[PDB]
Amino acid sequence: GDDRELAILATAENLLEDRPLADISVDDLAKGAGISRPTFYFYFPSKEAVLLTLLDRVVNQADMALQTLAEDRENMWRTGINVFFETFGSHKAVTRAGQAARATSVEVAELWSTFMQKWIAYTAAVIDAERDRGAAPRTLPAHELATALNLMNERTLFASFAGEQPSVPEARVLDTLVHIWVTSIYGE
Amino acid sequence: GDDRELAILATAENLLEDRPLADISVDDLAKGAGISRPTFYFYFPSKEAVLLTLLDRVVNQADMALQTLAENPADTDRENMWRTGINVFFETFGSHKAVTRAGQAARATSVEVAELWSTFMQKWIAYTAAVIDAERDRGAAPRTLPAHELATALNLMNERTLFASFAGEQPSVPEARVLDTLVHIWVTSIYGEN
Ligand SMILES: CC(C)CCC(=O)N1CCC(c2nc(-c3cccs3)no2)CC1
Ligand SMILES: CC(C)CCC(=O)N1CCC(c2nc(-c3cccs3)no2)CC1
Repeated sequence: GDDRELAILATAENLLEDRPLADISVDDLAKGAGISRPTFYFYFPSKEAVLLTLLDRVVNQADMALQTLAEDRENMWRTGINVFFETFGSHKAVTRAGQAARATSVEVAELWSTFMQKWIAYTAAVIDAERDRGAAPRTLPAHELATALNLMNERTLFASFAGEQPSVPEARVLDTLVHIWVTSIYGE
Repeated sequence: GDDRELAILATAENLLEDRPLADISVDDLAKGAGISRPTFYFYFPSKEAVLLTLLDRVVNQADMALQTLAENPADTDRENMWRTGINVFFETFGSHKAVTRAGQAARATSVEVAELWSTFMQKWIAYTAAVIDAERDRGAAPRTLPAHELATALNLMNERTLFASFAGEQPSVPEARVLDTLVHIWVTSIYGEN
């Protein structure tokens, strides 16, 4: 029933650890899920739709975790960046394949865009509240500062996870981001 | 002869303004450059090699311009020094948006493009780190993060942020605000004690 959908998703994430989406066939996903190819087509219209569902789940998991946190200043930001570091860090294969699919899937590009706008708006609201209580100085427009900081974390977190040359080592990427966020949000 | 190569490059950059590489054929590039298809193949093995060459020229132009800046005293306050350096990339890539966009896309599918980008990123990060170290050495910047790791995150920020702005991504910093936004983050993060 639903456990069949879940088996297809788990198979896909498992195979994506090994190869790109280009080198995984519906036949591949059907076999690992223990179903036939036409049964697979009952649950998903394409291998692309499988990835989109995985990414949606990972992105919603980071988002929910950030809402949970939301509901010292350096430590507050570190805890928030850490939600993304851990969530996407725990699903590296999906992260890497989802980021690649942005260039070829409008639904993936729109999903990413929607959540980026949400995370940027949350970041700017917190900066504004810090400015309101007199802990942060009124320097750049908060939304513009939030946008560049979130774009930084996207590129840098994901370069690290994929082992890009160049990238910050994964064991140093959290301290690196937190320094840049704290000095740029609080720095006069 | 060489003017044929340059006409093929100019044709490709022009067509990239309106359509992606996938919607440009070799026939299109030959037609715009005033040559036949087999003549095109004399100059380039593929439409991919044309783009790789365009990107190589753009990336080398930014790089030569950063070298020119670096070799001057250029005496200026610290914020102004970083602004002038970020401005080289803002102007150079900003002047070739279609090539920048297509070349960033082609990183996914071309090992030669991926390796080109990677080579210059490492060079620009190393120059940034060396400048941060010299600043630390003279006592203008505090010793906070490892200079190379700070340099890496800052350059990766500029790559994603400049290129999101150029492409009009949602979300992105408006192109008229992006220079000021980057310079603020570089200055506070390089000089900020906290
Ligand atoms: C763009 C993704 C890959 C990374 C997103 C990221 O690193 N963030 C986005 C929002 C963040 C934020 N945290 C908060 C906090 C509120 C209360 C504790 S953290 N508000 O916004 C932290 C950094
Ligand atoms: C990854 C590309 C798009 C980043 C380009 C970038 O904005 N840079 C790279 C290096 C830059 C740098 N400037 C300098 C200067 C030396 C003397 C005046 S500026 N050293 O490193 C400034 C920012």
